[PDB]
Amino acid sequence: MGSSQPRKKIFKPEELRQALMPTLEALYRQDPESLPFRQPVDPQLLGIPDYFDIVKNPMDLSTIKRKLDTGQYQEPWQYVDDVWLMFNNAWLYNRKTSRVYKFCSKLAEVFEQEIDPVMQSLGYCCGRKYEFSPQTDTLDPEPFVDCKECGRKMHQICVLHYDIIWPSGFVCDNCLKKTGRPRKENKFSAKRLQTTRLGNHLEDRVNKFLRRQNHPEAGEVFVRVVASSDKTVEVKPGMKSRFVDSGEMSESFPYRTKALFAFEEIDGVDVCFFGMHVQEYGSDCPPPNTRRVYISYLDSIHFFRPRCLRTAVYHEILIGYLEYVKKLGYVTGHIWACPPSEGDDNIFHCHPPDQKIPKPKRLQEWYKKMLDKAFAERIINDYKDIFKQANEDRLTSAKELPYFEGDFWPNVLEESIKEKLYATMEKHKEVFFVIHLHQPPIVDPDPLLSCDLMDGRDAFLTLARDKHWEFSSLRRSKWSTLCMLVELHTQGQDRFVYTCNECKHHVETRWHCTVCEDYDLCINCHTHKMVKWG
Ligand SMILES: CC(C)(COP(=O)(O)OP(=O)(O)OC[C@H]1O[C@@H](n2cnc3c(N)ncnc32)[C@H](O)[C@@H]1OP(=O)(O)O)[C@@H](O)C(=O)NCCC(=O)NCCS
Ligand SMILES: [Zn+2]
Ligand SMILES: [Zn+2]
Ligand SMILES: [Zn+2]
Ligand SMILES: [Zn+2]
Repeated sequence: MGSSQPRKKIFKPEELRQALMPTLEALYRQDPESLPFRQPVDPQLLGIPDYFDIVKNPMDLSTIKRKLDTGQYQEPWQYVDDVWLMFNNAWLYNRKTSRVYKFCSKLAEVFEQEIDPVMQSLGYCCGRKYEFSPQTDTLDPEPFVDCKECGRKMHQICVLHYDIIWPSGFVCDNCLKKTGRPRKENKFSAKRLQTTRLGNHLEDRVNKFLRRQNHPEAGEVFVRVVASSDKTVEVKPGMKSRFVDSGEMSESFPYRTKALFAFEEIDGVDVCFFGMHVQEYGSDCPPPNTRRVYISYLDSIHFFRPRCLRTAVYHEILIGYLEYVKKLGYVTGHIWACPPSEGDDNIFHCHPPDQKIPKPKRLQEWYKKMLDKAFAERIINDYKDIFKQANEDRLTSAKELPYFEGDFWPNVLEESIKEKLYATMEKHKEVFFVIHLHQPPIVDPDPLLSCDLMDGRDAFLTLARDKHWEFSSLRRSKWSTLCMLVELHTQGQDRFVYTCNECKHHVETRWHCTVCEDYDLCINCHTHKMVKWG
C-alpha cells in the first residue's frame, strides 16, 4: 500500500538517542522503583505462571535501552509507545494496592514530566499515550494527525485540528513559522454563533460582573441560545381520564423550550463550561401553567478560570435569566433541584472523574444561595418551597399544580390512580422551589432557532458518545467544544434571509454596519462606515 510524502522529517539513530535517552535514564535513576523493571519479568523466578497469558507483549527498561542503542526506533513515538507498554503491562497485571503497581505509578509520573519537554523540542505535542474512557476489555485510542510538511504525527486533540475548519489539511505551527503564514482564523467560534437578546442579556451581565471583580486569569464569556422551539406537553393517561375529559384541564399545554450554553476563552480557544434547558409557558397557556418558567436541566464542567469565581458566574447567569423573563412578563419560576443519577450525565458526555457531584442537601443550599442573591438585587421578589407555597394559598386538586414536561409530579400523579398523595408531596419539599418574580401579553422578541442536536438533551449526549467528545479534561473539553461548535455552525437546520433594516425589503447585495449586531442598509439609501455584503 502506497501514498506520497517527500519532505518528511526523519531522525537518525544518534539524534534520537541524544534526545530520548536522558528520559530513559531518569527512569533508571528511580531507586528502588525501577528495580523490578530493569529486566524482563521472569515468571519462573517470581512464581507467577499466569503472566505471559495476561501480558501478551512484555517490555522493560533494558529492552528499550537495547532498541535505543541498535537504532530500532525510527520515530520518537515508537520509543514512547514502548515505555508506556511497559507501564501498562505492570498496571494491568498487578493489583492497584501492590508495591510494583505503585512503583510503576512513580516511574510514570517521572516519565510524564521528562518526556513532554523533550518531545516538544523535537517538534511534537507531548509524549503521552491517551485513550478514551470506557463505554458500555478494549479502550478506544485518541486520534492523530500528520503535518502535511513535517510528516510528524501529533495528537489531534493536542493541536486542536479539524479538517472541516481547515480543509487544506493539518500544518504544524513551526512549519508555518517558516511559512510566514499564521494559522488562518477559526471562524466557527462561540462569539460568532447567532446572537439573541436573551443570550446578550446574560453574557453582558456576567462580563461586567467579572470586570467589576478584576481577575487576571478570567477570560471573556459568551452566552448563546443555541435552540428554541415550540412544544406541547400532553397530560398523561391517568390524569387524562380524570380531568381532561371533564374539561377541568386542557388536554395539553404549549410552551417554548430554549437551550443555551456558556463558553469562556481559555488559552485563546473556546471552552464550553455551562449548559441549561428551560421551559417557558406564556400568557396564552391555560392554568395552572400560565406565565411560568421552569429550569429543566442544568449541567456544568468545572474548568472555568478562575475557580474561585466559577460558581458566582453560574449564579449570575441563572439570576440574569430571571431578570430577563420577569421583564418580558413571566411571573413565577420553578426549580427542581434533584441531583443526577449515578452514571447519568445531564448535558455533557463525560464530566471530569474528580468533579464533585453534589448531594441534594448541598444542591439545595446551592439554589438557596443563588435565590438569596437574586432577592437582594431586587430581581426576585421572594421564594418558597413547594409545600409551604401550596398550603399558603390552599390547593385541593391535582389540577392546580403546575404541569411540566419530564417533571416529577406528573408521574407521581400517573402512578397514584392505579393505587395519601399529600404524603407523597411533603417528603420531597426542599428539592422543589417556587420563585416569585413579581397585565399585557408576553411576546418573545427572539426568533426560533431550529436545532435538532439541542432539541432536548439526548441528541447531544448521543452524538458526543459516538464521537468521543468527552469533557473529562481541559484539553479534551477544548476539543469537544471545538467540534460542538462546528456542529452548531454548520448542521443547524435554520437558513437566513436578509432584510434591509430601513426599507423592509428582502436584500441580496447590501451595506452592513461595522458596529451593530445585525444591521444592513440596502444600497438604495445611517451613521457608520459600512462595507458591502451578500
Ligand atoms: C450545580 C453545579 C452547576 C454547581 O457547581 P459548583 O458551584 O461548582 O458547586 P458543586 O455544588 O458542584 O460543588 C461545589 C464544591 O462542593 C464540593 N462538593 C460537591 N459535591 C460534593 C460531594 N459529593 N462530596 C463532597 N464535596 C462535594 C466540590 O468539591 C466543590 O468544592 P471546591 O470549591 O473546592 O471545588 C454543578 O455541581 C453541576 O453541574 N451539577 C451537576 C448536575 C446537577 O447539578 N444536577 C442536575 C440539575 S440541578
Ligand atoms: Zn499530544
Ligand atoms: Zn510540520
Ligand atoms: Zn484568585
Ligand atoms: Zn432598502
